[PDB]
Amino acid sequence: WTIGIINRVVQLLIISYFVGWVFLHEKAYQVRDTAIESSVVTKVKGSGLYANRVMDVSDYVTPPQGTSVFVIITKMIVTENQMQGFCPESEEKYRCVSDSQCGPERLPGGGILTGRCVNYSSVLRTCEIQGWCPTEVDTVETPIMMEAENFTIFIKNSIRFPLFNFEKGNLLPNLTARDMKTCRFHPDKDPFCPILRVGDVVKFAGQDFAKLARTGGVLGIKIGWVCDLDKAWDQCIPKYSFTRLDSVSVSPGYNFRFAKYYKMENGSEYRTLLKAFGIRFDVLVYGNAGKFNIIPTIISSVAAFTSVGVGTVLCDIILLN
Amino acid sequence: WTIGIINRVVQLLIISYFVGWVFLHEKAYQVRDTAIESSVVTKVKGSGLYANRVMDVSDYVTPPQGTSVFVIITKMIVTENQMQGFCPESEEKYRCVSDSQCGPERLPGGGILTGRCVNYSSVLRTCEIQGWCPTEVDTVETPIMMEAENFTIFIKNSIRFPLFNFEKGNLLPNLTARDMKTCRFHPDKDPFCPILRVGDVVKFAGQDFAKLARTGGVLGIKIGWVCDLDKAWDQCIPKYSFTRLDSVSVSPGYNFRFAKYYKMENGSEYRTLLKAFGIRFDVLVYGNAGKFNIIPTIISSVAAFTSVGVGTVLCDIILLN
Amino acid sequence: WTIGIINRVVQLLIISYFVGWVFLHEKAYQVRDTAIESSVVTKVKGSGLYANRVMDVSDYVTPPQGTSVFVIITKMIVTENQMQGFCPESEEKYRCVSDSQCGPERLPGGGILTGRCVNYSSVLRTCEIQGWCPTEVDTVETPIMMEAENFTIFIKNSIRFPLFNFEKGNLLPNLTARDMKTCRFHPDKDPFCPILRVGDVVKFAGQDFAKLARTGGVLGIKIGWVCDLDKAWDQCIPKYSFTRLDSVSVSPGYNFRFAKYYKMENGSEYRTLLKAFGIRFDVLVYGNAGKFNIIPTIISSVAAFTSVGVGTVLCDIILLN
Ligand SMILES: *[C@@H]1O[C@H](CO)[C@@H](O)[C@H](O)[C@H]1NC(C)=O
Ligand SMILES: *[C@@H]1O[C@H](CO)[C@@H](O)[C@H](O)[C@H]1NC(C)=O
Ligand SMILES: *[C@@H]1O[C@H](CO)[C@@H](O)[C@H](O)[C@H]1NC(C)=O
Ligand SMILES: *[C@@H]1O[C@H](CO)[C@@H](O)[C@H](O)[C@H]1NC(C)=O
Ligand SMILES: *[C@@H]1O[C@H](CO)[C@@H](O)[C@H](O)[C@H]1NC(C)=O
Ligand SMILES: *[C@@H]1O[C@H](CO)[C@@H](O)[C@H](O)[C@H]1NC(C)=O
Ligand SMILES: *[C@@H]1O[C@H](CO)[C@@H](O)[C@H](O)[C@H]1NC(C)=O
Ligand SMILES: *[C@@H]1O[C@H](CO)[C@@H](O)[C@H](O)[C@H]1NC(C)=O
Ligand SMILES: *[C@@H]1O[C@H](CO)[C@@H](O)[C@H](O)[C@H]1NC(C)=O
Ligand SMILES: [Mg+2]
Ligand SMILES: [Mg+2]
Ligand SMILES: [Mg+2]
Ligand code: NA
Repeated sequence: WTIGIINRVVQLLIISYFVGWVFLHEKAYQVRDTAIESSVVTKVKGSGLYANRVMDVSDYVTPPQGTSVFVIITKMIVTENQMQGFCPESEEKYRCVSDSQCGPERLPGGGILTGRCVNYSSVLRTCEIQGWCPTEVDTVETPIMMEAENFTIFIKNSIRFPLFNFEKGNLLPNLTARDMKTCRFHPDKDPFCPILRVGDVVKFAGQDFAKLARTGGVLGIKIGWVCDLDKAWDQCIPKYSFTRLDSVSVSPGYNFRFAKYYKMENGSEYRTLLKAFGIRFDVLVYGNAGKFNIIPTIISSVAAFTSVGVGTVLCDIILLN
Repeated sequence: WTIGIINRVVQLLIISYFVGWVFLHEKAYQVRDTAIESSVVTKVKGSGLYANRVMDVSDYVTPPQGTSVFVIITKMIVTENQMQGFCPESEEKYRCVSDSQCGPERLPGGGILTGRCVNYSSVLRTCEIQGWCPTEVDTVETPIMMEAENFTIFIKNSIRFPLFNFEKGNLLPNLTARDMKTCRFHPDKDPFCPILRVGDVVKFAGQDFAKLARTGGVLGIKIGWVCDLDKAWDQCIPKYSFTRLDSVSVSPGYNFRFAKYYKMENGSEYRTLLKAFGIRFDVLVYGNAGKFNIIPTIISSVAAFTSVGVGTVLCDIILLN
Repeated sequence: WTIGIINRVVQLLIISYFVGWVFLHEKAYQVRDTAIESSVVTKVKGSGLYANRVMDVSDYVTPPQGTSVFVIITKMIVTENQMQGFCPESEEKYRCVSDSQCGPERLPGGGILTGRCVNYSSVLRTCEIQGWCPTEVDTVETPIMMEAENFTIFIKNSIRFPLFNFEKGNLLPNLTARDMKTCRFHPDKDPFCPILRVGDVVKFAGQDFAKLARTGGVLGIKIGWVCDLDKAWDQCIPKYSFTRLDSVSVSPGYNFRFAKYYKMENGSEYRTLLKAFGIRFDVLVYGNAGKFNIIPTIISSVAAFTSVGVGTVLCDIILLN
């Protein structure tokens, strides 16, 4: 009967179209390179006021070289002119009543205890320690540098998909509405401008610059290079997204200590101890490109051939019911 | 004959079970994301004694920002109050008998030779050089900071599988036996506590803190995120492993030089030159997640269908022999 | 007819050979790990002359720890003995005629403007600013450190393919023609020596050390670990390639600012502001290993079986035409 091949032809038309669109949708004919090879060069610009001092890029950006992880210091605590010696720790956790509870068995991971119980102040009595004196008082409140909200982060990114040796940069003058020197990234108006406003990044990440600058934090500028290397070079394009990575028992925020080391004409040494709070920026470059390949195209082919060949049989069985 | 289909049915039962368990074992129905996207924030805590000085996190940890690669300095060599000028190098490799073997052709990659053969000491005669004087004597023996064994490394890690957009952190309060503030990672008792004892990491890596602190070294804290994103969020879990990466013609260990730069009231410049030996820690985050996908499930399906269809034929041929 | 099976046997011989060589060529029987896990330790050696000063590794290499991204400073601009205060900016872009165009609305991202229009010099009138005074004059010409061309970069690299747990290092004494201590990487004579001459790297990247040292730049030392883990351990070998990553509206080159902070006996603070130009080196380790697997071998098998089975039918149809 001729209707049998019009039923079979329809079987193949319909079934083969479902299978066809699915495999064509997932790019099953493409080999994929998910090991992007990226280089990130960052540049911060701006000047702020902290206390009655002005902070420039040499003062608040650390490290200075422009790596993929850098910190913009927004608030700090200074303990000036420390010197090696003996003094009573100011932390309440070091409370003592007598030298019998200032032995090495107490607070093993903390500072070096001399073994004497001394009077830090008239209201507290703490174990004495050997180290930089006086000790740090990290329980005071200090201001934050508000001008940092208007600083700009410039991200030059040069990536390469090695499986295909397809290397490209994220400086694209034609994709940007305004000139490179004056543009400013906006997810909608200018999504390819490499210059980001610090406050903007804080908003795209859903964060309040006040609380964030107060407690410090870790934000991620995510650069995604999802590319179809079957298409034009023009089509491999970076997409920027933003997220807070520290999120959240542990106290949120981000801070670290470093000192400025000075030496007296006498030769004695003394430092300024600095506890820094800021916003660490991690440039996270993901990417995966897909190029047509004979092997995945043959495997996907064989897969779709056999699957339709069985679907037509099963559909014949379902119809005859 | 009915036995022919009981032989064929057994063929399909047995053969299909082998193929089935194999493919089900390798998760052949799963697409895999092997391009994890991780952020690492580290925090070191502790205080040590070196010579008659106390070292805190601002003194022995470098860099300070808490990156994925940091160094805990255990032994150092100081050459204090250097100043630009001329002086005889102390390295024996620079031995000379006359100014005729102190020309630019000699030791091309070394320091800047003035061209004079001078008497460093009464027992050695070396080429004179222009640079920081006096020169460094890196052949002496110095102590090591033993308290560093009791320092703790706290690793906060926030990763994301971008192919699935599955982001998670390694701070898991319910997986830890004791509180976050006081726990301490143990591969068996508390394998999810993010706080590591430096000495412990040295042991998990099979290293002696004495020799390691003496020569310096490079250890790896490996965080592995092997996950089945078909299962619950609760099941994606990090696993910590440890290894020594410098291992091993070349002299083992790890050291680097940096200076503390001071300026005299006169305006002249002088530095303290420091050769630092310590333990560099590299946090190496690997991860790959697997999620069910239609394409790999169809390809694996077609693969198992055809393979059993041939195995039953071959087994029929083997039986009739 | 017997010729029908000699035509079919030839069909299978020919068709099966094409398919066979193709699949065998692409290692379709291999699972692939493209998430290499690498550790990089670098060491720079050399001494240069800048002005009438000598720069050693502690002076021009930053950071000092030997990370995968480091900088060799070739030219710098010093602005010595700055101090907080008020002074007229030297940038022409800050030209003013009256204090009415020195308000906060002008150059929002720049320095902190006091609101006064002052005379920087007799030929220029600029807005006054609060900050480090005097201001920087980054339009002068300064020398470059030429000895940096003869510096050597030593790269120790320790990688691991985690899917197979195959870890190896790039220190291979038998693959190098000369001893480790004295060899020098050459793409042809000694392509496994880990010691690179800075000038050499500049040439492999197609760059002129003069212009590059003048403007600074970003070069990549690419380490590739393409390996067949079916073969001997001896066969997994690193291959070094080189490229300039900054390439290229934006001014090329690479520079960053950092200060040396001094304090007077009076207690007042003053710094030396340094704009550094150099060559940043990014060690980029790519790698992917292939090991035989049952699943990819079965899938590729099924793929080739079905494809030949159809090719013989299509070829029969083409012949009978
Ligand atoms: C580490 O701390 C314990 C106390 O918890 C102490 O007994 C031990 O001596 C310390 N280790 C070193 C090397 O000082
Ligand atoms: C950049 O603009 C020019 C025209 O000004 C255009 O020809 C060029 O193709 C653009 N860049 C790309 C990748 O197309
Ligand atoms: C050096 O002088 C200062 C006072 O200027 C003094 O406090 C310090 O103890 C002296 N150093 C020594 C080792 O005496
Ligand atoms: C590099 O060293 C060689 C000696 O090995 C010397 O002749 C040459 O001038 C040096 N290059 C520079 C740029 O100084
Ligand atoms: C953490 O503990 C709470 C109960 O205290 C539990 O409900 C929660 O599910 C735990 N975390 C996870 C991922 O289950
Ligand atoms: C500055 O003074 C010191 C002694 O305090 C002296 O050694 C040095 O040479 C002087 N600098 C100059 C340029 O004379
Ligand atoms: C940012 O700059 C604008 C001028 O462009 C200014 O009005 C605004 O106050 C600045 N923001 C902060 C937080 O100072
Ligand atoms: C290094 O050289 C020795 C012989 O001196 C040789 O036996 C060894 O196999 C070489 N290394 C490798 C990976 O073969
Ligand atoms: C400290 O002394 C210097 C001169 O040596 C002077 O210029 C400076 O203004 C003084 N500091 C203060 C707060 O007066
Ligand atoms: Mg404290
Ligand atoms: Mg020496
Ligand atoms: Mg300027
Ligand atoms: Na298949």
